Amino acid sequence: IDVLLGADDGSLAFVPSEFSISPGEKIVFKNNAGFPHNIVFDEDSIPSGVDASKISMSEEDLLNAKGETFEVALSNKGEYSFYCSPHQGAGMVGKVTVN
Ligand SMILES: [Cu+]
Repeated sequence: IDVLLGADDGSLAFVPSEFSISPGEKIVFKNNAGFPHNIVFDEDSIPSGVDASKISMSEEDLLNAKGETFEVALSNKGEYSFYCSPHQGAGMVGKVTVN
């Protein structure tokens, strides 16, 4: 699944922001508008036992040019909440369910 970082009207949103995937499916997060952006999984809001660091950018890491990507595959089933650290309070958050 492809996810835009920033909407095409400049909105600080993941597009889509809520979605479901299967195990091992890749998510390609693509810098689109309003960057810098990153993608950080919430360590307290992912499936027990998952290492947030294996699936996240650090908070200090950034994608800061248009078209740059962050790719991640998820395997463990369950709900994963994530956010863009510099834009979180603006509402740039999401949740992916692996089912
Ligand atoms: Cu962002």
